[PDB]
Amino acid sequence: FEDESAPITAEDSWAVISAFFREKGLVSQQLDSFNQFVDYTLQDIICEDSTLIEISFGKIYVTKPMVNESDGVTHALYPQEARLRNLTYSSGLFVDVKKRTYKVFIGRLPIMLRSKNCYLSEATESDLYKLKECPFDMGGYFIINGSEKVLIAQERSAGNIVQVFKKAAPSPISHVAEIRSALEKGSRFISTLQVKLYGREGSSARTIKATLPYIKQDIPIVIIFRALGIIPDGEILEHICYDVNDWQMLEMLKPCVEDGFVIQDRETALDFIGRRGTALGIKKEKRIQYAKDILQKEFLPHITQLEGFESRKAFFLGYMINRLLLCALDRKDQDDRDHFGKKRLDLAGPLLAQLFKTLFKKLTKDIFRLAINAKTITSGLKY
Amino acid sequence: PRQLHNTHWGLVCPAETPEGQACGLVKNLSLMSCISVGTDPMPIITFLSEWGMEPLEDYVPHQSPDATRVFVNGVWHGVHRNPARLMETLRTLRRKGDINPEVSMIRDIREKELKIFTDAGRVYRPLFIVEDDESLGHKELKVRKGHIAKLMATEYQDEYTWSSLLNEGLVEYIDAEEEESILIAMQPEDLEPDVDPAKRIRVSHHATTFTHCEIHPSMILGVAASIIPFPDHNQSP
Amino acid sequence: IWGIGCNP
Amino acid sequence: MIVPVRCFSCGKVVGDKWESYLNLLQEDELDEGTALSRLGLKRYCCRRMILTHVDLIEKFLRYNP
Amino acid sequence: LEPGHAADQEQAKLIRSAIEHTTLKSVTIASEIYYDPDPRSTVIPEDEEIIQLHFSQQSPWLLRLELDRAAMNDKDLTMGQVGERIKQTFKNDLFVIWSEDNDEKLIIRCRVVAEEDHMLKKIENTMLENITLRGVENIERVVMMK
Amino acid sequence: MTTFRFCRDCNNMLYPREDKENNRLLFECRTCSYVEEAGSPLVYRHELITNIGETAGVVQDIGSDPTLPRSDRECPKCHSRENVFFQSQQRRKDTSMVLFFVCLSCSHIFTSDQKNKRTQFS
Amino acid sequence: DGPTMREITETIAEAKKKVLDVTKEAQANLLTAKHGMTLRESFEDNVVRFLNEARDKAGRLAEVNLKDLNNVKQMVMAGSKGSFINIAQMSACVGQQSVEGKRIAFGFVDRTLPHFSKDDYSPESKGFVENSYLRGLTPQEFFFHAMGGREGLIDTAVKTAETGYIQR
Ligand SMILES: [Zn+2]
Ligand SMILES: [Zn+2]
Ligand SMILES: [Zn+2]
Repeated sequence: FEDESAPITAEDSWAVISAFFREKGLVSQQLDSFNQFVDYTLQDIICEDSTLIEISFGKIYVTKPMVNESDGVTHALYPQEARLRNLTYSSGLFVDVKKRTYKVFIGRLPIMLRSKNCYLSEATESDLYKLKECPFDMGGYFIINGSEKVLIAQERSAGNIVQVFKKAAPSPISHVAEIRSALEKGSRFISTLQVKLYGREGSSARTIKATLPYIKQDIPIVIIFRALGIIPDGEILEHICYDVNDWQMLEMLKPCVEDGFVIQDRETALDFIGRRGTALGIKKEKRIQYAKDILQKEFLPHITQLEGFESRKAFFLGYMINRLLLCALDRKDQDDRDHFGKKRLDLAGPLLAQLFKTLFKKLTKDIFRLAINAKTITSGLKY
Repeated sequence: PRQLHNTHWGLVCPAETPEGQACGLVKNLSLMSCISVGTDPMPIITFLSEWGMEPLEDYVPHQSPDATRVFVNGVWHGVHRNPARLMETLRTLRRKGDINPEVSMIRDIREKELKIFTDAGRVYRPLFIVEDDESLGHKELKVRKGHIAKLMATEYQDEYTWSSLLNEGLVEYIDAEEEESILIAMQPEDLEPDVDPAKRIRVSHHATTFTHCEIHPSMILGVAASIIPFPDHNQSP
Repeated sequence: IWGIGCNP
Repeated sequence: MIVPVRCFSCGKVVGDKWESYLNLLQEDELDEGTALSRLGLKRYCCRRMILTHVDLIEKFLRYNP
Repeated sequence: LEPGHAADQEQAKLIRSAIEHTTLKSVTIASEIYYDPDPRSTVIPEDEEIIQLHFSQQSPWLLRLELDRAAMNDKDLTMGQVGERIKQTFKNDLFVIWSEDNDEKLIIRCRVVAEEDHMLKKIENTMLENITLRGVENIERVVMMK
Repeated sequence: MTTFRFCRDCNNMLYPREDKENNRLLFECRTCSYVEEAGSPLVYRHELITNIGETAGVVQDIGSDPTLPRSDRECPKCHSRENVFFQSQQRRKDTSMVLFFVCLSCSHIFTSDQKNKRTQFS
Repeated sequence: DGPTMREITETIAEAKKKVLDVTKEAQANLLTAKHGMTLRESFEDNVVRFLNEARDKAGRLAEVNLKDLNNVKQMVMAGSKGSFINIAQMSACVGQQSVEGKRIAFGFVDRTLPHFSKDDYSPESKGFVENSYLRGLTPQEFFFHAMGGREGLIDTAVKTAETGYIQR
């Protein structure tokens, strides 16, 4: 009688769909993104540079929506009234400082309707009708200065993704492998890396040089591998070409080896880089030290910024070179900059995190100069 | 940027864009699109080496070319021989819920690469999972009439929820990137093993490879277009 | 709309 | 908001058949098609008037002031 | 085409190939550099017949191009033409020899006439791109129609 | 097909040198003083028309790739009928549309090119 | 006409044979490249000629049928709004979609949509819309027709601008 293991029919689809919308509604992208901010992202920002040369910030608490009254108690604030009375449906921010010799209010956060923090998230149907808020409101917006504001999803290219591109017949570079590495949390330092293939098909010795940050000259890739500790030709090509039989690829590199001949060891390699990033009066060690820090923090940061991970970057740099060549050898087509799988849509959550970071970094600067300007925040966000 | 890319299928409405300057630059998410909120990769990266992922520090290529390399959020964490069983597990874990549904895992078999994505901002949609774990016939959608009854059972009572479906490996979330590695059935009916001349003509089900099945094709549409009657008999513009 | 050598 | 008083197209008075029509469904468990013909709505212009109406006043009444 | 030859689909073909630009790159299968020391006998078996057949300074390095017969006779090209063109390209700065039009393989051999292996890779390049075998500069595709 | 060697001691690339006195090919190192004779006289090869890359992607788990098309031709070896096929993986404009099949039973690679001009497909 | 619809359906079914054979041909490496063209260039060329001939002949079959009572035809005979191409897309085959003068490209790796298999150059895969507007489009036919649709909207925006500046 209706075998529960009977195949499903096309009509049975809408049941699965209704279930979907019954659980997410229509603007979950808004709600979810914002909730993720309040619940997790918000805190994680209070811990980045949460220490000053001591004073360290601890836990964050987000009040329910309230109003700053001139000549009056702090009142609870419901959206309906925030609209009418040109207010900003926001909730207070409270941190937990630890003053050590060597709560606290800190700004207002505008809140997205129907988000966990909003008053309508837990409201029943009649609770809404009493509150003069249509039960049909889906609410993925904010109420700022009385007007309802929406944060349009900003679409951008994803980060930490290798991409090779051919190049205009005129330029001396025939192909470029690019990555725009950035850190997920803390500070999003986006230092682009570019592995360029000089010379067009039929030019003499098509050389490959990388572009490191803060260094005023493209550096032959062999010099970089050696700067990273991988010294012998054989070992370097082994990180690039993973097939001992691919004589064609190996052949494309011959001019690279030759291009980095002069440099035969890690120190000379580092100095080579250090010099293209230092003035002429700087002493060897300082130069070499400059190149170490660069390769450690400015070079491929999405991988690591710590110390003993030189082998991890050499293989990744080799990977990029591999993919660059695989394209110059007409074995793969240059990457499609329009493939949606490599895009990302920024919403209230992520968007609100850039401002908040930056702003919190200003509130964190002032403290380095209870001596806290809460308005720095409530204004920036509201602005 | 303003042209309608293939990879927009199911993720962004193909019809609702504004005329003029903003044409193709201002888009609208399709009814069932969602956006990843972000998850920590630590657990996964941990499980990965517990399951045989050779650390990059000990990887010698000329000594194991067939190796598959694994990336997590863009980072090449390591290499792994026989990745097949790791992928089986990874999918099972995600279909349980031990790995967040939101997490995208893709295995490019010919390219010898396994890539995982945990970051926010990836647009994805839900599809019916189709596996042959069913003996009785062949390859079928894991959702059966018994499931739909429970769904509607909870409806009528206004507890089987959308989340239940996710938790019981019946439906999966899928982003454009992962969408690359699968084969999707348009109608659950073309999973089957003198024709009305009035109907529109359709193509065959020469697919014994189906890995998923669309919940419903009319879901590629966004909100605005979802209000047009018979949009499939109308001229595109 | 129509085909190649025509409109899209 | 409320049952229009008359059928836009012809004038038939229809603002007096909404409660009936509503009962003809719940308490008599009839179908809208049969329900409408039994209310005398024979031509489709008058039919659409009721079959399509949306009683939004019922939602407005739920507001306190 | 000229007045009295507008129907000769064959004169149309000749003019097409006389106008259409053609470099060695468009007719070459592959290029190789061998260490072939004895200018007389060869390390390459197939080319023994070609060297003997050429008796009725030079470096030990050998540049050897393998041309494709299809693209060849297609663009109406002769081993003697291609070869004589290359030779009259590198003055006396290059020894050139080539198999004949009857031989089963179209092959060109060149020796510089010490940093040799290098000059050669450059010469190898100049040949594939800068030498015009037949045709006019800039005219690439050339299609006939009626 | 210039398969090259590296130094025995320092693992660096070797370069072609000529033994003028005996007229033979040697490969020296430019770091140390290592030096060896040559395998073949072929020092360099440039293929204007190439085949390498066509077959790229023939992995052990290639049959479990759901996106790949399947046919039931007969492999010239085990005559099995479980095939998976793809077009030339090279990404040139001047490529053909020939198909390459992979026996899922013995992993043998065969073609539909009725002008089969090669034996290994590598 | 009931019969005309059968004639139209077969007319296309015939084009999918002509295209299917040019494929087996080309897959065997028997197609001969037309001087100054790639195999793949001339391959496409033929499939597009085939499909268009179909679309066209499918459209005339529909045109011929319509009686003089037919109002659409009555408008056409007088001059006011409407052409062959319009009647053809409504009644017979809608046609082949296309972006930048080619058939729908492999946006996904080696395929137009995730519903097809890799290396599928058939007409259904690459954008030919067999159905008419009357019959309705299939989801794949629908998306492809939207891809083509967007191309027009885009340069209607462009064409618009570029001409208001030229005229000045
Ligand atoms: Zn009426
Ligand atoms: Zn050495
Ligand atoms: Zn076999």
